[PDB]
Amino acid sequence: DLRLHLLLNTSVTCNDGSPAGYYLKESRGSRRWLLFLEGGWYCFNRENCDSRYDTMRRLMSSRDWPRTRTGTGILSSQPEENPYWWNANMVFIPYCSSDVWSGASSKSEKNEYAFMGALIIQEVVRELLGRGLSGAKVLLLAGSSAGGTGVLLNVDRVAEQLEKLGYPAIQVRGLADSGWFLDNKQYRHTAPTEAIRRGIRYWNGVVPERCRRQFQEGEEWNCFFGYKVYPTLRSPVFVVQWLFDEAQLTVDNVHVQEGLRLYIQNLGRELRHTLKDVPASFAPACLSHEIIIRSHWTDVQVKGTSLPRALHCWDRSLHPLKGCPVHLVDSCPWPHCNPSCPT
Ligand SMILES: C#CCOc1ccccc1CCCCCC(=O)O
Ligand SMILES: *[C@@H]1O[C@H](CO)[C@@H](O)[C@H](O)[C@H]1NC(C)=O
Repeated sequence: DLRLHLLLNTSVTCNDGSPAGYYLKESRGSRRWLLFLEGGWYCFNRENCDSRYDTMRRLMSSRDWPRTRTGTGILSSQPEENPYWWNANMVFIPYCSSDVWSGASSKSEKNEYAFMGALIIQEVVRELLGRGLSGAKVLLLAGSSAGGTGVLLNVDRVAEQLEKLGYPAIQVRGLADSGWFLDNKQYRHTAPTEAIRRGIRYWNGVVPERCRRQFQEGEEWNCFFGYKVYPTLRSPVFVVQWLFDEAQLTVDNVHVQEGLRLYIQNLGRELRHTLKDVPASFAPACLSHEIIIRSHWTDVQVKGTSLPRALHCWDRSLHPLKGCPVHLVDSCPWPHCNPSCPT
């Protein structure tokens, strides 16, 4: 079990002003630290944040959080469930800022909600250093769905924070799961680009510095899309992305005749193309959503290699490897053409 710690700096808050926090399970002797960012969509104005507060309140407040959480998948300490990092120090950072981990805005008389995701990560890292993180050799910042996009938005800031704090030996890396989206045409029209554009203004959202300087003022929404922000990043980032992500299909209004068949096949081809120059990636041809904290995340394979093995091969590459690949992207063009896809 991972044990809850609310942030000692109580000015770093969830949406409703309650303290943010993290769940921790230490592993003495291990110098690996895994900080996992939870996902869960987002909200982009007062009205729809109010709706989220009614029925998704745990994603906006810590007042009802449980004292413990079971580590599952890559957060599991059992080697059978987690062949990759079962002996690592485990951190689960709840997503209670509804801002894709980009905000740096306090609740005040002008703001009904605080959007502090980017500051929450920084404060967790800061407080963890006093609990053993100072002795780390590797800090893997991982995350799923909105948490996976959050990895892309925050990994370089974490590396910069530790550098300026005097810990240049800690290697910061990223693992972005199901957070790699396309700003594509909808299958049936009425969208992420505008909701994200409105979100950033609403959250005072921040994006990585090099990407911000490329796209410049008003266009920072571009940096929420993996294939645009990833080439600007200096930290190593491993990208896990279903070719037919359910969240991608949802926003594309896809729920089979030729038009939809072509739309789906093109979506997979486009995703494949964006990963062509991502050297550490795992991208199966499945219709699914999230993987790395699922208990059976060991089951899926691309070209015969599981995701836990691909991540271990990535670790070895950061010391091509014979029989230890790190770039694993399915080429078949339809969901479940890969036989190991989840049922
Ligand atoms: C296309 C699309 C989805 O829109 C986004 C685009 C770019 C970055 C982030 C998002 C939202 C991520 C939500 C994922 C679902 C979840 O968090 O469970
Ligand atoms: C608490 O967090 C805020 C927001 O990041 C920061 O400005 C302030 O310096 C922090 N205070 C302490 C004592 O860490």
